[PDB]
Amino acid sequence: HWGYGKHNGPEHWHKDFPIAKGERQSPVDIDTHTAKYDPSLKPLSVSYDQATSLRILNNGHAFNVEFDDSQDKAVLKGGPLDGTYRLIQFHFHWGSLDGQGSEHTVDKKKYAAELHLVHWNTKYGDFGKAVQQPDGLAVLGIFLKVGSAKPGLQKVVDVLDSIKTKGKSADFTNFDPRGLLPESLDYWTYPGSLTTPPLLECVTWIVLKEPISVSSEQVLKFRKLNFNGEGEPEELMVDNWRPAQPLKNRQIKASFK
Ligand SMILES: NS(=O)(=O)c1ccc(O)c(NC(=O)NCc2ccncc2)c1
Ligand SMILES: [Zn+2]
Repeated sequence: HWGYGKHNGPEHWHKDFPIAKGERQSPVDIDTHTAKYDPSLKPLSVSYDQATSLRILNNGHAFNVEFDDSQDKAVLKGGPLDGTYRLIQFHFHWGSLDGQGSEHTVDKKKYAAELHLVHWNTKYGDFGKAVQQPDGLAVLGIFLKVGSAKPGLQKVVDVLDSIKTKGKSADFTNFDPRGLLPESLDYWTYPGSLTTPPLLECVTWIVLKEPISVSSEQVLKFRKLNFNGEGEPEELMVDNWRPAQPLKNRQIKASFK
């Protein structure tokens, strides 16, 4: 099975998931000079006040903080989106070094990590149906650079010792995802895909211009996770990012000029 190693990493995924070579694959490089400012883009509406986190899970590729998505508690609307998308989970991708780790790049620049807040279009009833649809998901992507700590991330960092290995989960209630958001909600947007298998072309990507800063110690704790299950040989969970894919005939739009 697929992963991020030398024999099963991103360049291998197309053998099991042929859509890996598709027409709207993610991530991509965001060339900020070819991005098109679109005055008709609405501001993003992020309504996380009622969010209910439930638990945190090491799935062998990243860790997911999962939310109750059985009601409109934490929703994303506006921006390029029609209708309401519900937060189901967030996770991150990160590097072995501070100089790499993000999936999207900005003018070929790589950030230390990238946060994905995953939301599904409520008109499809649940996440499983939504991923089968071209407008099924909206993923809000936020870059992390290494600098000052992000206090709102610390509760995530502190529980990672409880989920070191693949398949481990821990109760993780009352986490407020608003503490992971940068000041500005200026964004780029383009149609794309999940960045891990099954690589389905179901995502409206919304990538924030402004990164959040996290401390070196915070991202180091990410790197102490393991891809392997307990009692298997230890392989650090680092470099769990897919590289940029061809833009093909897509234009990236910007909400700001
Ligand atoms: N990166 S993303 O484009 O925001 C994204 C958003 C929502 C997703 O459902 C996926 N993809 C998966 O969930 N794949 C199954 C899986 C992945 C990792 N480990 C175990 C199982 C990727
Ligand atoms: Zn992701």
